[PDB]
Amino acid sequence: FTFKTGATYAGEAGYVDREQITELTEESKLTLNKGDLFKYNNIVYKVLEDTPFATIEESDLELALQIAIVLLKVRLFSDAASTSKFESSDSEIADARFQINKWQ
Amino acid sequence: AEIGGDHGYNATNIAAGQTSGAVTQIGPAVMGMVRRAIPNLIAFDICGVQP
Repeated sequence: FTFKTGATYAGEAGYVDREQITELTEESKLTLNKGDLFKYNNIVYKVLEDTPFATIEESDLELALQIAIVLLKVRLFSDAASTSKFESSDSEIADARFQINKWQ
Repeated sequence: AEIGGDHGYNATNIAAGQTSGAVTQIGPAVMGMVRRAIPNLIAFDICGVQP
């Protein structure tokens, strides 16, 4: 559902872009640098300070990521697409899907 | 890019409204009821009555 996620698929985030973006894993959290995007729980983030998760001692990743946002190591990458993204005639434009189920 | 789908054509799905697509219809509308015809009497002229 849109309202549960907290992630934005239309913008500089995109959807097919979320393929080339590398999730947080215990191995990958070490290799992040300044400007590197990463998605966790399909919420893409952007790294403000290189080698984030250097001072963050939380082994649990969900909460470590959550205390990076407050320490401004990595921000949330919900961000609006610069206009040049949709004009290239190769454009991944976010899809909006619904489902209608009945409870009978 | 969203699919409307079809019922499986299984008479079980079509009556519940199950659909492979995005939408499950309320149900199978109604086209009306088909009763069975009331067969005819031969009346009673064939045999004397005398109520």
